[PDB]
Amino acid sequence: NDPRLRNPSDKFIYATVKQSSVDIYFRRQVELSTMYRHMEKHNYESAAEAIQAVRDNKLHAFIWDS
Amino acid sequence: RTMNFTYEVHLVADGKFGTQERVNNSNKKEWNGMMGELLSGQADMIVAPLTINNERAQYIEFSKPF
Amino acid sequence: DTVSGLSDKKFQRPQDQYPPFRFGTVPNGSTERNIRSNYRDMHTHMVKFNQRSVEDALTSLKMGKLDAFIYDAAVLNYMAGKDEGCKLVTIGSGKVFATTGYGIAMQKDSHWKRAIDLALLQLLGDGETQKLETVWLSGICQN
Ligand SMILES: *[C@@H]1O[C@H](CO)[C@@H](O[C@@H]2O[C@H](CO)[C@@H](O)[C@H](O)[C@H]2NC(C)=O)[C@H](O)[C@H]1NC(C)=O
Ligand SMILES: *[C@@H]1O[C@H](CO)[C@@H](O)[C@H](O)[C@H]1NC(C)=O
Ligand SMILES: *[C@@H]1O[C@H](CO)[C@@H](O)[C@H](O)[C@H]1NC(C)=O
Ligand SMILES: N[C@@H](CCC(=O)O)C(=O)O
Repeated sequence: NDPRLRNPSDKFIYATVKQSSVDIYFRRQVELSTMYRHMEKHNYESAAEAIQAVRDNKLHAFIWDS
Repeated sequence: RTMNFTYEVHLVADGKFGTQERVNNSNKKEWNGMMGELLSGQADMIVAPLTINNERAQYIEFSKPF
Repeated sequence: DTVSGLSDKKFQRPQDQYPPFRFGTVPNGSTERNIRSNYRDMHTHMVKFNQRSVEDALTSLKMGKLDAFIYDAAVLNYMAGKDEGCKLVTIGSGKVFATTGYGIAMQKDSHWKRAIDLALLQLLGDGETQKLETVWLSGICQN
């Protein structure tokens, strides 16, 4: 619910894993259409490579299971 | 051990959990990942961190959450 | 955080030290059957402190007649939330033991099961359950 995540921009980039539960969750939300629209540009193949990209300062925020 | 059955474990082909998506050169949506392999018949059971959600519960039967 | 664990030696061994630990639970429930089937010594000691009327157990804890109460996590979090003395669960997140959930009982092999399961999953997906949590199970000193 943070305004940065509600107002997508190049400043704060966020992504998930392609073809996962988070993709379905954001695609099925009418209120979060822009969320999925921004997400679609930067999804990752796997969780491990997404974590590696986040640690190496290539991706800002990574949404995944707790 | 508890249910008295033998098993053969294999990994998913494309490294994705699976969401139904429109198949190329067609208009219908088809499943992929472990979802697609379970529905098609290549796999008989998914033992993996698969998130329970409404979209998957329509085609797949979910056990009690572990 | 005097205990720090359900399987602690204080509970598994009531007579390990100090005079007997005064911990009990409301009988005829899932917790009592779980304790009976798992920890025989726990259950045999708990028979002495057969509490009732969880509000009364809470007030007995406040007065000092009891030092530990074993019960359901969903109701214990709410009871801690609306507490003037702000009683605390053993571990920061309570370290929920034997994690299960609240369900809608049905007759065996019924018809409504699939539709109600899908409807509940839809409600969880659309965030209505989170709204109900915020509007019904909020606490004062829970944050
Ligand atoms: C688990 O399954 C195996 C195989 O289905 C059972 O082994 C059979 O046991 C019966 C009698 O109990 C024998 O007549 C068969 O010849 C056995 N088959 C094999 C391949 O060993 C086993 O008994 C089952 N475990 C149980 C029922 O506890
Ligand atoms: C996939 O669909 C595109 C049309 O979007 C088509 O040009 C292409 O030939 C199709 N590929 C296959 C393998 O059918
Ligand atoms: C629990 O069950 C016992 C035996 O049936 C009964 O005596 C006792 O009153 C019950 N406790 C309740 C209902 O709180
Ligand atoms: N939810 C519990 C009630 C509380 C308890 O007795 O643990 C049950 O239905 O068994």
